[PDB]
Amino acid sequence: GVSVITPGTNTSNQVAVLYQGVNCTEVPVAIHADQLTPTWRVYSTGSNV
Amino acid sequence: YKTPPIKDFGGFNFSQILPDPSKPSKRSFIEDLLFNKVTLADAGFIKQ
Ligand SMILES: *[C@@H]1O[C@H](CO)[C@@H](O[C@@H]2O[C@H](CO)[C@@H](O[C@@H]3O[C@H](CO)[C@@H](O)[C@H](O)[C@@H]3O)[C@H](O)[C@H]2NC(C)=O)[C@H](O)[C@H]1NC(C)=O
Ligand SMILES: *[C@@H]1O[C@H](CO)[C@@H](O[C@@H]2O[C@H](CO)[C@@H](O)[C@H](O)[C@H]2NC(C)=O)[C@H](O)[C@H]1NC(C)=O
Ligand SMILES: *[C@@H]1O[C@H](CO)[C@@H](O)[C@H](O)[C@H]1NC(C)=O
Repeated sequence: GVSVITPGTNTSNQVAVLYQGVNCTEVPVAIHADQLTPTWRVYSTGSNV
Repeated sequence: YKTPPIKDFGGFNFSQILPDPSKPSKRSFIEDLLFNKVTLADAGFIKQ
């Protein structure tokens, strides 16, 4: 699964994304080079994964 | 809360039910026996 974490529309617009039971290699493999279900990719760069 | 190191309890001891620092999980003797006894399924580990 995939989930989003937000502080509230009014509060801010900075969000986090969680890949459930999935660790941080295949998520890099989910880079926009291969198009998976979540079209948006700007955060796959990471820098805080 | 944290239990005091000295077990001065009028002779009423509790070690078996008290947590064990030796075990990787600070569990009671009895509760360790319970977990061992249960043939648990769906362990819910990361797997791969
Ligand atoms: C709870 O009751 C026990 C005994 O009434 C208190 O001390 C415990 O005494 C027994 C018998 O000495 C110990 O069991 C085994 O004794 C043999 C004797 O050779 C020893 O070689 C073994 O290594 C083992 O110790 C026992 O270790 C000892 N401690 C416990 C937790 O049972 C005890 O102080 C009372 N209080 C608590 C918190 O248990
Ligand atoms: C109260 O708790 C303390 C600590 O467990 C113990 O006090 C002992 O009392 C006797 C006198 O009756 C002294 O000779 C001991 O030196 C004390 N032990 C310690 C470690 O200080 C005892 O378990 C309990 N009873 C009393 C009176 O203190
Ligand atoms: C965001 O905060 C302001 C004031 O704190 C409030 O007026 C507004 O209703 C909030 N936006 C919501 C609940 O969508």
